[PDB]
Amino acid sequence: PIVQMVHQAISPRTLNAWVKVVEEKAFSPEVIPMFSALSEGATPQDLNTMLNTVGGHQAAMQMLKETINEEAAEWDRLHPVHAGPIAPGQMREPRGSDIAGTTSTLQEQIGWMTHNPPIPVGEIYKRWIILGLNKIVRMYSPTSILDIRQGPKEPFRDYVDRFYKTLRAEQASQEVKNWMTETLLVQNANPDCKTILKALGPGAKLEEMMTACQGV
Amino acid sequence: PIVQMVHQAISPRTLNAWVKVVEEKAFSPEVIPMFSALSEGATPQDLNTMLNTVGGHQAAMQMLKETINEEAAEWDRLHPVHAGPIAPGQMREPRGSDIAGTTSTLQEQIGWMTHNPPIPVGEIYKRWIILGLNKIVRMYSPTSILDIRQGPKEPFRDYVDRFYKTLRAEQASQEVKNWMTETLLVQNANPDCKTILKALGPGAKLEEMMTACQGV
Amino acid sequence: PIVQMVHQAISPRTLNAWVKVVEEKAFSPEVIPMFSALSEGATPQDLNTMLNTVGGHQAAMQMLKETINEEAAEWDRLHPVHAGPIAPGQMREPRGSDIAGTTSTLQEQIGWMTHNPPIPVGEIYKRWIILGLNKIVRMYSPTSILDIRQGPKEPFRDYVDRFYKTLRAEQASQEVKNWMTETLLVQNANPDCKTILKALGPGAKLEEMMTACQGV
Amino acid sequence: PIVQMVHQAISPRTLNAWVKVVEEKAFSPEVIPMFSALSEGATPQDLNTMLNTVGGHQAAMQMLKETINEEAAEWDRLHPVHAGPIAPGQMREPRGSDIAGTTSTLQEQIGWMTHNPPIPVGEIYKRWIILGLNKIVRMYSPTSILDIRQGPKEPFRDYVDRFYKTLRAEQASQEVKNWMTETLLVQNANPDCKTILKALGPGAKLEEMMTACQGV
Amino acid sequence: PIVQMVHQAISPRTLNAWVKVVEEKAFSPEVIPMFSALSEGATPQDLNTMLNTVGGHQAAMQMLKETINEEAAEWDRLHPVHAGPIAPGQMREPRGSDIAGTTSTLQEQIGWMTHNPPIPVGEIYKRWIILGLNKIVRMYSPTSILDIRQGPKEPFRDYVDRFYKTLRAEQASQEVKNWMTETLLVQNANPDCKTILKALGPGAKLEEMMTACQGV
Amino acid sequence: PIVQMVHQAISPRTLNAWVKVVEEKAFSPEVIPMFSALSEGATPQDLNTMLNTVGGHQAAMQMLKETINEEAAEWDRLHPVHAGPIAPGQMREPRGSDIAGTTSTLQEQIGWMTHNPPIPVGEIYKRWIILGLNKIVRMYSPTSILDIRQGPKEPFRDYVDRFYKTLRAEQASQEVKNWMTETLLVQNANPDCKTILKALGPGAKLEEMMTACQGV
Ligand SMILES: [Cl-]
Ligand SMILES: [Cl-]
Ligand SMILES: [Cl-]
Ligand SMILES: [Cl-]
Ligand SMILES: [Cl-]
Ligand SMILES: [Cl-]
Ligand SMILES: [Cl-]
Ligand SMILES: [Cl-]
Ligand SMILES: [Cl-]
Ligand SMILES: [Cl-]
Ligand SMILES: [Cl-]
Ligand SMILES: [Cl-]
Repeated sequence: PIVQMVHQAISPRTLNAWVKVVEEKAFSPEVIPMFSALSEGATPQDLNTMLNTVGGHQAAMQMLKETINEEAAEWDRLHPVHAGPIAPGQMREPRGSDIAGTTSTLQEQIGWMTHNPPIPVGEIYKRWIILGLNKIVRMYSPTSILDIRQGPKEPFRDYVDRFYKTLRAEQASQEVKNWMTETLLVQNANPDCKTILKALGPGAKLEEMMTACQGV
Repeated sequence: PIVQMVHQAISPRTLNAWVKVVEEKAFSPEVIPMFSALSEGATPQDLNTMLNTVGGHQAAMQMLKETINEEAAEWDRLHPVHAGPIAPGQMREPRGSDIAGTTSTLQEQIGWMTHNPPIPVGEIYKRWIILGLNKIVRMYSPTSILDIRQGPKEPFRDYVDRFYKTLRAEQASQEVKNWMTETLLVQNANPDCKTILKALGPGAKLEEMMTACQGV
Repeated sequence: PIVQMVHQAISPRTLNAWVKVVEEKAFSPEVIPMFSALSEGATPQDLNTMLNTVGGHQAAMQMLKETINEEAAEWDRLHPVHAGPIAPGQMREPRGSDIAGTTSTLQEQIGWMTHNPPIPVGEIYKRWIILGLNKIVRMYSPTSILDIRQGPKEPFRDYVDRFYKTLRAEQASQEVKNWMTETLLVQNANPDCKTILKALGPGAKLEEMMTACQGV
Repeated sequence: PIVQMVHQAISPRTLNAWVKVVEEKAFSPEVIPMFSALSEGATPQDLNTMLNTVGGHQAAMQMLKETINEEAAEWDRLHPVHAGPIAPGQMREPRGSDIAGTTSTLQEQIGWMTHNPPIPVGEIYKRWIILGLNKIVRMYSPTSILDIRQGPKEPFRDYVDRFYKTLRAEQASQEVKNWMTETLLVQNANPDCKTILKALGPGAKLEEMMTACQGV
Repeated sequence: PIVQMVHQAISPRTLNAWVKVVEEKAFSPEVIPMFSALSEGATPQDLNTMLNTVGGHQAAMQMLKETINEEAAEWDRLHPVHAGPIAPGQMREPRGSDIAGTTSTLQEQIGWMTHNPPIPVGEIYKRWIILGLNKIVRMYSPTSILDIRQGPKEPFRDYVDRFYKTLRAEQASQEVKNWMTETLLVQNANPDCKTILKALGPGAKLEEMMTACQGV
Repeated sequence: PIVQMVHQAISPRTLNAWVKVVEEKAFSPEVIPMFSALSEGATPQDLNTMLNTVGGHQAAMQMLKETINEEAAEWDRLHPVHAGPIAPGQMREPRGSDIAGTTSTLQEQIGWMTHNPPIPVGEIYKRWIILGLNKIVRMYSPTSILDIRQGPKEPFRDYVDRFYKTLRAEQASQEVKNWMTETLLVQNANPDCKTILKALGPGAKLEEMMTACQGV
């Protein structure tokens, strides 16, 4: 990564942490914040290191390559590289493959990120990767938020855990996820607790709803 | 975080420590000082990293979003952002969502915290999070301090452990918690030790009370 | 803590070490040097972090609050805070609660410790905490040094281990602990080894005493 | 390694990580990105350290020496070292054995990497090693991509895992591996899922193919 | 400790390492180099930290206090502290208790070690501690080098292991330990190997002796 | 060690790593690169620390002292120390015992290594130690390369593993080890694979030989 702006190699324990996350949790949503966390300030090289060091799950990793290539091609469409000799004071325009690290050196990557104005290929490439990771997480979720229904004897606290766990993996904008909260959570509760929450106004927060069905 | 004031990414072992705390202890009161401890000097990004990396407990994490939004809206009410072009020497006013990190970049967050005078969005956001964590801890306590009663054969030392453990999770100002100490601890002791403490003046410290019921 | 004088947050592995010490050893005397060791250069905030992160043992932790308050009130008696506007070049006088960290910010704490002359609230507060920890260790010792008596078949080496272990937890000045060494150790040995040591002059060191009863 | 450009010794936990990788995973493809990751900025000495610290697998390690020697001899052919006294302001031309670290000191290696223009013997030698590691990985793969055939009841997700795992270890340019993707993956699927994918156009991505055979 | 000369607190993992050494190995000779290793550059405070954090083995730790006091009193005899006001440019003369850390502050200890000329109380105190540790190691050795005799079927390699293990814990100058090597090792070998070594000249090295009795 | 050139103490985890290597692997060849790796930039003091912290294996450690003394005496023969007062601008000539660390201080060792021109007692002493370690490794190998013979049903890959493992511990120059490769490996293969390799020209690499006997 790059700290403060002095270059540093990806640490052994960053690597080990990332490797273990995928080993332990496969593609559960929280893997992604962890990914971003362990790659704070990461170069494309550091980002590529993390992806290639994943053993197994190679159907997903292949999917991730495809998504990244789609984003790379789109970058090239909007940002066409121009023909000409790169003058002494400047550095060349990055293509999608330079951003994904496959066709650029670390020094070029260090150059782009540090030059003023900053051209943050690290944060750009990270978005393409995270974009592709969501496609995987969302695909690898077996259940839909529509299927989360409260069991007749399930403590509300546990039903809300399943709902917002499954919700976290859905492909939905904030407004669609907002709609699912205001509609389905109460809609799919079991009759006894469903009634209790209905008596609460139709704009009450989860705290009021959870404490309401705590005894029931 | 930010040390001394040079920016640094949240460390692998900070992350791992925070993850393990929630895995091991759920929402026991001590999780919160640990949270604050592991987030000393944390940016909103670092704070958001920690929250999103929590797997499970998503009913609480949803509650935490709601509390944070309440505090954010309140910030916007008192601090309305003004319309105008941000002059070269200055930086824009932060909204609640900039403080919660959802709508601000790391550089803006670094800018606000370091600019003089300091605008500590990190310490502000941390208070909103801790505010929301208390609501969770307090809700997730099964027992009330009123229900902690000394068993007939329970060593006082163990009864006081249960009392101040349960007390730690109560929603109460210092004065209310002071009242509970001076009233309930002795009130709810078992007859044999209850009598012994009554003979002590009614302003004696826990040391005098614990050593008093040590034999009994 | 503060190193060399640049501020630093309490480290994850300091925290983990302190947490584990209390988990593993409760309040055995050695916990206290460990405490001081892990808090070298600690601010009141860092000191408070360590105390609050202790789960369980809340009867003792409550006792520790009371001791700290006694020391704080005494500080206020000798050092009364004066009324007046704090001039630009100076910083305010710390109260007991500022030293205990409950009513002071980190920057004020950094200010006091670094300003010349140094006002070491960290080392002051640490003494109050250690004072309160001794009250706990000493209270939580089941046995008195007076009760350590050598068994008829106990190797002297093991009897001396029990004596100076139990001695370490006693409330006694160095002179009283010196008296206990010169009186009780030999006094409470078993007849066979007791005689052997009596033949040695009455000012011989533990090395001479231990090697004397090695065969017996 | 060399950071930012200040020399540093290979860390204990780098060493331990590399040792454990070979112990746990033998020569699975991901060992290689890990190798490159743990050797970021590595000198030939640091690279040699990692190779020699491998216990066992000495048939492969011998193969690795042979590959490195082939690359070294080729370096000497294109870059013949010239006879003459090395002038005060300059440093000598590196041979293949200087690049492989066997005949050069750390200071000469530090000199070459830091001198301007940079002569990156570390990154050169690393390529020879990685070249030799691929020969090993590829040789030590038992299966060919041609032999990966979907079982009649195997979930497509698992068949694609085996395909791209085995593909990762193949000796093939990107174009040959591209051909294998577009030809064999669908060709070697089982009849039921093979048909389903055939109905999709013949240019659809893995995401479309995997989601297509998810029910079947 | 003090690095390069900037002060640093004793690290958590130094502490943990030292604690574990005594837990695992009691007072086997190698504990002592470890002690010196973990205390490289240690202040008396850092040295005292390590000693006090030892739980158990308190008969030895008491012995260690006594040895340290003997060395301290001897220091005071040769270096008597003089009466007078310490001038502005100077610092006071250290007593034995200042060197042992019991009566000196860290700053005084930092002052003495860094002032020119250097007054290394750390390295002085460390010698007193190591002096006292040897008395313990040597006392706690059950066996004498005189009692190490080769068993009739013991491989020489194992007999030499026992000899130089037991030798390491003996109270003997280098010349006395040299005499024990040249005399007892061969003297106390078993008849078959004893004869074999006797045929070798009486000045042959352990390598020649060990390889000589390898078959027998 | 010394980094970049600023002095540093040997790290806890270096120590622990070295201790564990000897515990786990005794004197297998790879211990030696590990030794060199963990002692990169090591002073004689740091080198002595590592040797003395080895518990057990004291027959070998004694052998190591003897080898080091032989190399030390040889140093003294070629480099006789001269009589005279060491002038203010200079430092004394190191003897063998100063290089082995037994008769020199850390500062003298820091002085020699840093003074220009550099007098690298660390790298000199390390060679003496490594010299002595090879004598141990080679002695402690039970088998000779001559005795490694392929079993009738042993996969060639496993026979080559045993050959180059055992070869690694042999006392032989590169030319003698080259001869053993070109002669014995094929000579001592089993009849079926021995024939197969004979059909290959008599200058084919291990890759060609291993892939040749892969089916057989
Ligand atoms: Cl994210
Ligand atoms: Cl990629
Ligand atoms: Cl807090
Ligand atoms: Cl949030
Ligand atoms: Cl203490
Ligand atoms: Cl407190
Ligand atoms: Cl690679
Ligand atoms: Cl090599
Ligand atoms: Cl030593
Ligand atoms: Cl002491
Ligand atoms: Cl080596
Ligand atoms: Cl030595």
